[PDB]
Amino acid sequence: AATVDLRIMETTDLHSNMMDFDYYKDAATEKFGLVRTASLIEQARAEVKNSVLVDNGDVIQGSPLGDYMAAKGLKEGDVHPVYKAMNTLNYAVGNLGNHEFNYGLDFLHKALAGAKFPYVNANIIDAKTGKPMFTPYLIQDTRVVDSDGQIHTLRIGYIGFVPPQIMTWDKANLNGKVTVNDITETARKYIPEMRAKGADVVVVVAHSGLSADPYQAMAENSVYYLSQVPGVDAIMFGHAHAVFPGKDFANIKGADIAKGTLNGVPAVMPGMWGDHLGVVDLVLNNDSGKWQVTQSKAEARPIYDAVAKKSLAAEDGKLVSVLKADHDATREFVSK
Ligand SMILES: [Mn+2]
Ligand SMILES: [Mn+2]
Repeated sequence: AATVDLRIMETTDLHSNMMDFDYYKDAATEKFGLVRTASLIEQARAEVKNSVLVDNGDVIQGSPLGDYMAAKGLKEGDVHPVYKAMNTLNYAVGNLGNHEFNYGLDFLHKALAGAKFPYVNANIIDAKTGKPMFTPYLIQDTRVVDSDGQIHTLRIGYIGFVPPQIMTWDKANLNGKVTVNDITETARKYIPEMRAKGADVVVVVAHSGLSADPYQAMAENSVYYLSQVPGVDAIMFGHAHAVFPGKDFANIKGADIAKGTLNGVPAVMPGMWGDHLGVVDLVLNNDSGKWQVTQSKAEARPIYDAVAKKSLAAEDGKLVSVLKADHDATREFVSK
């Protein structure tokens, strides 16, 4: 009769903002940057015994560092600066966002190969074979400790999703090479497979926003429908660049903004560019023979207090150090 606490943390829509630096203003900021969101990560890890960290994608594109690296290109064996940073943070898994496709599939494969953590995506299919182009889900053996100090191997399943709209947004890069299936339909079909293979917890990492529209296949923003799929234990999301739980979502049926649940499922969307860290806390109990979630909550933790005008997250010294060369090159690139 063990009780386990599990914390799941999430970065989303970093958009290659590794540095807390605005290259157009050519000046530092306290408002965004992974180097600051890393302080929120370290703090959240220290508050608990058991934790895991995921990235929700839209990470290799969308700021000058990204622009610089796209223009520079990647040769075989190169490590993209976002992974130079993220490889030090012990991510459990990465998910693909729509902007990961903006520079073509070759560029993407080379970029992902530099990550020292696995990537998932379940809904993109190789047009040549009918096989998922990527690993659709990961079941990861995770060492955890219960409330009595007893150690267990928890089998945590992670499954990732991208908007089907990449077929439009990146038509030139993707047309004839891949197709993309409906998010909810893909979740419904894989979750039973994952449970049959021994997943104890199922973590959806969805690069997709939240909408109250009635379900329709190929919906870009599918988090509502995901929250109704049996066996979903948590939803780590993004794409919308908004904050959940939060007031923007007060009018959605089954959204408990105080708890951070959507139809009883903990869910979090931590804004954009590293300006929040997503934090889901689950309570698990195995006294029925299976691990079951008995309590859950979620919040998005800001790096900056907007009312009080103060930072809540220091600039991480070591990451700045790792990024130094690429930061200078980025300053170079923007001036040229
Ligand atoms: Mn985005
Ligand atoms: Mn996006």
